[PDB]
Amino acid sequence: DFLDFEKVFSFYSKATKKGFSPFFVPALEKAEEPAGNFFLDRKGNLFSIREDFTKTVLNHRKRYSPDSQIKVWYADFVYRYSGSDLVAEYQLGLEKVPRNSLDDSLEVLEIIVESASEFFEGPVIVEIGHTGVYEDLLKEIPKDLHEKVLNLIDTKNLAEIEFLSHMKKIDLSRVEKIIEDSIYRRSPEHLKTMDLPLSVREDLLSASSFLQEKFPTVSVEIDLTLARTIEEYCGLIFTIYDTSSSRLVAAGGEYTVNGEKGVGGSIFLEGKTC
Amino acid sequence: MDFLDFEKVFSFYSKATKKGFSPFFVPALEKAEEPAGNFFLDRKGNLFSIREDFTKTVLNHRKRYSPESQIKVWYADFVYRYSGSDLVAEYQLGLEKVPRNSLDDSLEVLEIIVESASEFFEGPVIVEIGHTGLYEDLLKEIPKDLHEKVLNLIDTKNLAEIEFLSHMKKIDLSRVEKIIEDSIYRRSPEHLKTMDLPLSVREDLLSASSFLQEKFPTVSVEIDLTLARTIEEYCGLIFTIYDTSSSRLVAAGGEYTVNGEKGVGGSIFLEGKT
Amino acid sequence: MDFLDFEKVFSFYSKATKKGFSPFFVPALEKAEEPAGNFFLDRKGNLFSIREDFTKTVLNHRKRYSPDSQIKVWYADFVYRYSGSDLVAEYQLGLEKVPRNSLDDSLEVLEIIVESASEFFEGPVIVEIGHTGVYEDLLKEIPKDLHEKVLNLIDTKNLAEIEFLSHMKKIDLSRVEKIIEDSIYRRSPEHLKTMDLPLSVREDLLSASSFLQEKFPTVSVEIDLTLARTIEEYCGLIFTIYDTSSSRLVAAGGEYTVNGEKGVGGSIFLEGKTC
Amino acid sequence: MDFLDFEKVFSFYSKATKKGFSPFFVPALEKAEEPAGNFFLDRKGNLFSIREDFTKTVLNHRKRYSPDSQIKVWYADFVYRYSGSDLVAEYQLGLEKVPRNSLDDSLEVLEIIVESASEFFEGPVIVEIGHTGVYEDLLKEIPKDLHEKVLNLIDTKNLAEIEFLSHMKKIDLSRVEKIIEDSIYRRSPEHLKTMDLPLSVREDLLSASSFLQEKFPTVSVEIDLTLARTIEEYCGLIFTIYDTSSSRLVAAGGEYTVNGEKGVGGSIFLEGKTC
Amino acid sequence: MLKLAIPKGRLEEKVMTYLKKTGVIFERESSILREGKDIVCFMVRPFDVPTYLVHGVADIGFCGTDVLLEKETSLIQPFFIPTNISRMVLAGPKGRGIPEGEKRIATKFPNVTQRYCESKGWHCRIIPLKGSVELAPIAGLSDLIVDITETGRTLKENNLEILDEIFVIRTHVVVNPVSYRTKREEVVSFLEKLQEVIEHDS
Amino acid sequence: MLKLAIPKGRLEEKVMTYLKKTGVIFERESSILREGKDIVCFMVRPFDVPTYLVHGVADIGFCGTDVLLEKETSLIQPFFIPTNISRMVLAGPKGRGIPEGEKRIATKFPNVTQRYCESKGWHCRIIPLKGSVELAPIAGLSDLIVDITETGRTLKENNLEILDEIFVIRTHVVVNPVSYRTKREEVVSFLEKLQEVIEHD
Amino acid sequence: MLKLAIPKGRLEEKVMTYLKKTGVIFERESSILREGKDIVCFMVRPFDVPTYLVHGVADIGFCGTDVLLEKETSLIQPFFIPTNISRMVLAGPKGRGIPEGEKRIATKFPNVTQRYCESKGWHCRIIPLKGSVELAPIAGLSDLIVDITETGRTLKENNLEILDEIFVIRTHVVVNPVSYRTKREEVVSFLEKLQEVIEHDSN
Amino acid sequence: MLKLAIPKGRLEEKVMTYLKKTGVIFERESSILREGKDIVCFMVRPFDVPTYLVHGVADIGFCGTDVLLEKETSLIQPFFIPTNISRMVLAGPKGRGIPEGEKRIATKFPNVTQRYCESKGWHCRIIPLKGSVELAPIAGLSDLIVDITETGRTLKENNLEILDEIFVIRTHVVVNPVSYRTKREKVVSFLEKLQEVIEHD
Ligand SMILES: N[C@@H](Cc1c[nH]c[nH+]1)C(=O)O
Ligand SMILES: N[C@@H](Cc1c[nH]c[nH+]1)C(=O)O
Ligand SMILES: N[C@@H](Cc1c[nH]c[nH+]1)C(=O)O
Ligand SMILES: N[C@@H](Cc1c[nH]c[nH+]1)C(=O)O
Ligand SMILES: N[C@@H](Cc1c[nH]c[nH+]1)C(=O)O
Ligand SMILES: N[C@@H](Cc1c[nH]c[nH+]1)C(=O)O
Ligand SMILES: N[C@@H](Cc1c[nH]c[nH+]1)C(=O)O
Ligand SMILES: N[C@@H](Cc1c[nH]c[nH+]1)C(=O)O
Repeated sequence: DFLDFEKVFSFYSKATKKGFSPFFVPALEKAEEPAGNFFLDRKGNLFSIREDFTKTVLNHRKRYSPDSQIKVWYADFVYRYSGSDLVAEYQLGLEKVPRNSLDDSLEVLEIIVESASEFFEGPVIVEIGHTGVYEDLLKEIPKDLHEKVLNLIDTKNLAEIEFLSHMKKIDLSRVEKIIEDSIYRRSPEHLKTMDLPLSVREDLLSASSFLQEKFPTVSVEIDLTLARTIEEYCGLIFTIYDTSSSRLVAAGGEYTVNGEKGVGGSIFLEGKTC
Repeated sequence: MDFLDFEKVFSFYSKATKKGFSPFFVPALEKAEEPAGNFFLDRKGNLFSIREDFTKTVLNHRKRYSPESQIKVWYADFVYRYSGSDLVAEYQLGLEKVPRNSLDDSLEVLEIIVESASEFFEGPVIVEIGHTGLYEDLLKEIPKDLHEKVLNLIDTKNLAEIEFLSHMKKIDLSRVEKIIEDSIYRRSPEHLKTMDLPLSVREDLLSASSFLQEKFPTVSVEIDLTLARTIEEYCGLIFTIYDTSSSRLVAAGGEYTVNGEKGVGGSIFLEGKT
Repeated sequence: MDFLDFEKVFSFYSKATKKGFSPFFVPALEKAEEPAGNFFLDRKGNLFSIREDFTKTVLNHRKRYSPDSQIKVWYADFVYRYSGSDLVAEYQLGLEKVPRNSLDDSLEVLEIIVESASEFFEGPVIVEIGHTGVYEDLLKEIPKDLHEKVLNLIDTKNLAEIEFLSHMKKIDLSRVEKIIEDSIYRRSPEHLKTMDLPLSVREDLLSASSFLQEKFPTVSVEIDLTLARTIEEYCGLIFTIYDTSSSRLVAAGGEYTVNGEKGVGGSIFLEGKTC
Repeated sequence: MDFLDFEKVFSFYSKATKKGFSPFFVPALEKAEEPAGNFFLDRKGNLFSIREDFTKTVLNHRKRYSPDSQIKVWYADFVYRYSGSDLVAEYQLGLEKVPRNSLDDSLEVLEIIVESASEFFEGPVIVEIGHTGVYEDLLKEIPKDLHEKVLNLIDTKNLAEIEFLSHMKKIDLSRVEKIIEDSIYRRSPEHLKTMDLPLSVREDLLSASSFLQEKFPTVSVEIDLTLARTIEEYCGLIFTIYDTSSSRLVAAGGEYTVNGEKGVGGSIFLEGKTC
Repeated sequence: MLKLAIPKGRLEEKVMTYLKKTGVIFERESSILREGKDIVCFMVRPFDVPTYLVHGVADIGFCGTDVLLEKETSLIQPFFIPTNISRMVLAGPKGRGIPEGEKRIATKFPNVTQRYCESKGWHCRIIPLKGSVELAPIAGLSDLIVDITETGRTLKENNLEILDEIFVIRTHVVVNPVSYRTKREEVVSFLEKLQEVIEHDS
Repeated sequence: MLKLAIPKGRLEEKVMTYLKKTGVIFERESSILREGKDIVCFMVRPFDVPTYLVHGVADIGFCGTDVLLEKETSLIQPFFIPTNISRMVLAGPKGRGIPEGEKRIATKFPNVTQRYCESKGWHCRIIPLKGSVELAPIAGLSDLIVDITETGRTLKENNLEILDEIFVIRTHVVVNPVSYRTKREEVVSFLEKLQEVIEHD
Repeated sequence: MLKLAIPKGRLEEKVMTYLKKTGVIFERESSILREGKDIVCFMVRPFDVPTYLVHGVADIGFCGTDVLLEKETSLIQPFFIPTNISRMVLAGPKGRGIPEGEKRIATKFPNVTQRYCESKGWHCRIIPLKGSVELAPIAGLSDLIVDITETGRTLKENNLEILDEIFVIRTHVVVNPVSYRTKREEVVSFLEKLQEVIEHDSN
Repeated sequence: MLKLAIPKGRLEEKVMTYLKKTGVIFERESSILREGKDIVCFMVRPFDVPTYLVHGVADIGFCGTDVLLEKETSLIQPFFIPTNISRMVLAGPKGRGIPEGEKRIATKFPNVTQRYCESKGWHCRIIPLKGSVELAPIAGLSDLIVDITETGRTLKENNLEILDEIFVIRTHVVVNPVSYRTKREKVVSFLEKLQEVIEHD
């Protein structure tokens, strides 16, 4: 039952009406030198496989002439390992580079959320985060230990935060608060009561607002615990889940690779129990 | 930036689904167990095969192994091949219809592909028809140790070498000679009656010829029985399409038998890459 | 730090280049044309085999020479293998004579490997002799597809499954039982006359046992006709050497045929090393 | 069949063990964590490097030791390299000593190699010595932008491109030219007191020359300060030996800097093979 | 519903007793599957807990730091199940120190020890075992072990010394991160109820 | 002095009791070591008996056919310990039989299921588990399992059907092949005592 | 329109003269390019002829069997250009036979000799050269060579013996298969006239 | 004896005439090999000079920067053969710039251009040719070429403009680095004469 792959033409329509050009590359890509996961062949070629669409897009940007503005959409397999098994999953995605504003990222969110909303039946949840916290959190916390708290935040291990709180004698109350709010106060209105830098509040307010106004039937939730995404993203961060099938249906965010900014997102037709 | 004329894929989709062709998308890479020349070795130890032919993929892959019917399908994706020691990829659009119950199934595939060709290419289109049949027939009386080279000779239209062969081997190859000559001077279907072929071969060529010429008076349907090359891969009617405008081979396919089965497919070529 | 008693290598080289064996040193890696078995792929497209069997190696290099040549070599290098999924290597000393013209040729090999082993290892050493010509004679009396199983049982000295096979599938395997039981209780060469054995097999065992016993009065020469898995790889007499001190297998060799071609060879393991 | 003058390995072995080197033998293929140029993949996921340089192998093996180890070792094995897209292998005899306590250690190394070469090779042997310390000095007064270019010119003895640069840039190359000109006309060690050298660099060459020249009357001891190529493999004095009879580079080594310390080594090129 | 992946072994009774004090009834109590009205319990082996969570075949599970780290598992671990303190340690025969040659090590945790070796930049042969790992040194099967310790009785019996403390172990309730959002209401109710009962036991 | 790798679990008691009947006295005992004059007993998990034997670190051991076939291991198998019949079996949910094409199989015995799939012309995804293997089809994880049965209790209690007997399991005493020659008078004299006590029962 | 890939060197004059005898008038010329509204000639090296045809950047070329076999290139071959007999051969120094180790082989034809060495089950180092191949056994660059021979004059003037005849070589006119169809009326007219011209010199 | 690898073609008369002026007497001569009792030269192709010098089958040779760089050969180069200055350049159709992404580049100089592409982070498909490189842009075999130029009339004739200098070219005398130590009395005598001749010109 390949038939889900029709949603691609729908996605293609959304993205072209918004200025997105189709981006299509082979799954294998020749590599100057070995860089992690690779395949070699009997002819002395070394290849990398598509593991990350946005890395692939940025890397093709380097091939092209100076500057190069880029507003593309893709639809293809992304390969990954689980243990030592090569695994593929189809993805529909967007990429814009630079993000000139917030409206660019919001255009990106609009297209991906509108898609998820059509492609999956059953309550959809839009979880929004922001890399720009963390730096606020850690800078009342001793430098060594930063790796630890960040971990505990990602895992939502309130318990062990209370333990470090007592055994090392530092008040971690706002860390405890972010974790707590990610459980009990996920409504955007609780941003008011959260201690964050003006620009993080703002981005969060206008993303939560824009999504709310546009999508009355999707649950727009805030969760600032996704600390692992700290060094792949820089700014707004989002994730979509499908309740009906209980799975992770989409992800993306703002990013900043070697100067200059971008946003991108991706949808996984099915995939992701984790 | 790795643009792909995606309207064409849409248009091909609209033409295929209008006739009950369903989608078919699978990862390009595949797990192999035994090393088969064109393999890839990964850092994990797995050994892979890369998609080189869609009809093989369509057969192995899904085909509901155990009981139950007909599979139509269209696909759009990279097919990979080696040019010398380089890996290159063709983005193909194609159709597979297995089982091949009758010439009707072949004319339905041809109708879609040829319709897509005259729409996508902007300059007189040539639809060349052949039949894998008439080979066992010539060769009939040529000694077995000469079959290989006579087939290559017919493949490359080396009329001079054949006439030299004929004389040096004191063998009548006039029947082979006439076929090469016809492939040059008697390519109009209106010669099929004048041609020495087995009945079932001529009838297939006539019916396909009548229909194509009636439905696509703008294309030029021509008969060419050389192309010995397609026997170790096709079984029955065969076709190729040429765009006189850009001077390329723009499509090919035909009937095949993969053990007791029988199918037809075909592929439009729109993009070389990498 | 990756130390070798190279005195042992020089010594072995003296023993060999006196019997007319000549040195044979080749690269561990060798370019292959087809992805057979354990291969190695290279950043240039090359496939390689890695030296897994010295006789297999010496034998390919003979075939590169196509007027056809009497090879009498000794070697000293790593032989590589897999332990689950890690490549390990054993440092080996060995001989190879192709063609074997007589038992006297096999005895010369034995004499160097045994003498080498009794001087390289502390322990009172055991030379266990076998012969591959025992199995054919043993097998038919016994049903066809009960063969490659009663071989596994011989190999495994599964005397209990044999006695049970002797009843559940009505057949006499009493001479199978005797071979096993001998290999436990009467391994002394002296018992070779007690044994029901094809004539040529018995002459070969008797002359080897004798030869070794007379020349090496401080090694225990014993006779053991199990280890049927040497069948698809050896052809004629077979030997293994154990050190009771290290409690390890220390040497192994034997007669073999490669396409109407008789040779003998023997290896010693000083061994070690992880790749 | 793949003969090797083992009488020469044994000779080398005696020479080395008399001076206290221990044997160093390890497999040709080692595990690697991450990819580093030439590498090999097996059907098991393992990634391997191949022995491309003994001293690098000796060191990346000595690092597996907590207190660090005092290492004094001779080898004797194949070293691998690509010639085109083909794997080739050369059998090398070498020495490696880390720490280098003084010059006496380096000279000890030069004594064995040089003596092995004078015995292993017919035609007059040339032992050409240099020093890495000479280049700091040289480059001190020349722009940074054209350091790498000048060092290549001096390594190629391209006296003409130097002079052309003396004129297109307007620098005193002067000193670089002397060094090239000297490496053709004033190779004799007697000219070392007239060479405009850092006093330390002069002391080491003076002393290595003497020692060699006194102990080796039939060899031609020569000094060549070009060989900028060695500038980041070695740190101190270097040497190369040539055999005039055949016409080849037969031995090479020198002093090097190993993270914290000093070590010396050298090797002899005694036989080339394929794969 | 809510599918739980309970580890068989030392914790089984503890966890299952917490579940009972929570209002859970099963009506299918099999040795390996406790199926209930609004909760099903897979009685799986501890190493396997993570497998069940990451494929989403369970929503909640109970794990030690040791299996989580050994499995590269990346979930949500809100609070612990009380448990005596244990530790993952490197250990070897008394007064032998770390052998420098190629360090031979046995574990039930090849992964954890394969990483430990990388971090110390060692070259080591990992001998995987299923239990009785403290024998390896005594028997000559390894020069070293990496295994769990609590009191250090087993270690002093087998004349082993702690040569290093790698990490300390605690038993976590763990949650698959998607069902924490998809079945959020269910999860949070059950997790509050669970946590309230652990709390009764001061 | 010979060393024995004895397997912890439903075998420990049987083998230990036989040893006691042989007249073995232990002197020093831990949960893991049994050490008497002339004999030491390494108390180990059943899968690791081959690894204690293969490595020359124990002279004698006791395994079932399952552990022996899951480790490619090479060793002498003189006689067996009498044991209630059990077999390795391929299984899957009741009725539904063998849904093929792509086959996913959960086991405690990866090696045994590999070798099994191959010798069936099968393309299959092995899921290793440490136990509760019978549970995988109910959950999302596999379509089939391979595991050990004796009563049929467990399979029918979880609505699973034997789909193929792979092999009957018996437990063997096994000897280090080397130490069979290097210590044979002591190995044979011990093994003779053991054999006579089991035979007598 | 018709693009011809013409092989510079030995065949140039013969072909160009065939072209003239056919009606071709150029009106525009250089070392490299000869045009003439209806016809273009690319003056290329013989080795590159298939690479021009195979990519369909020229429609008709002229080639020896040697370059066709060197580039695993298959394209339509209607008739031959008549020339003197030549053979691709194996050769080594006079009466010294085949060396028994890893054989060193020099050649302009690395792909042909790689295939020869396999088919003969051989271990060989291939040293590519661009010419003067008959040195190399003399110089010590190689044990053997694979080269072209016609008489044997060059082989013997340098003390070499033929040791194996690999294949005999003829000169083909070749056509780019797709343009055989896209521009067939033109191709056939040209080939028809060209074949007439080769039967009025009488070959 | 000294063996020289002499480049056939453009430089062939220039060098041979320099040799004449040094007293070099050949007794045997052939299109391909020229032998004197003390000096023999191999008349080989210019690209093949370095491969005669690397294997030490010749002691001295004469070749350009282009060949020296195209084979990554490092041998000694004492002084030059006087010649008109030329440069390896990148060229393409006039005005047509540089295509983004996949650059097809035709050249007789595969390595140099492969290296050049690496240096500018280019993805480029390289089409090796044996000559008449300036075709290909027209023809559409390539978008771009990497070729040698001096006067520029060849590129101008074919409507190509230069897009980048890669390196300036000179021709050198080159010496096998071992032959120089190993028979230096002779190499140095010969080079000295060789230089004296060139200076007089
Ligand atoms: N940190 C462990 C749990 C833990 C840490 N400390 C105690 N327990 C984990 O990754 O789940
Ligand atoms: N806030 C809870 C975490 C939790 C949410 N749901 C259940 N537990 C605590 O005190 O740790
Ligand atoms: N002894 C037979 C039966 C068996 C195997 N394992 C246990 N019993 C065998 O070789 O397999
Ligand atoms: N390996 C011997 C062991 C034995 C003891 N007693 C009798 N047999 C065998 O089974 O025959
Ligand atoms: N491939 C060509 C080459 C040839 C053969 N004979 C002359 N030329 C053919 O076989 O027709
Ligand atoms: N392949 C054809 C080409 C041709 C001949 N005449 C005109 N065109 C043949 O030789 O018959
Ligand atoms: N081989 C010389 C060629 C050269 C330099 N400058 C001009 N030409 C070099 O690159 O150094
Ligand atoms: N090989 C020296 C020879 C020489 C220099 N000057 C005169 N002769 C060089 O070319 O630099």
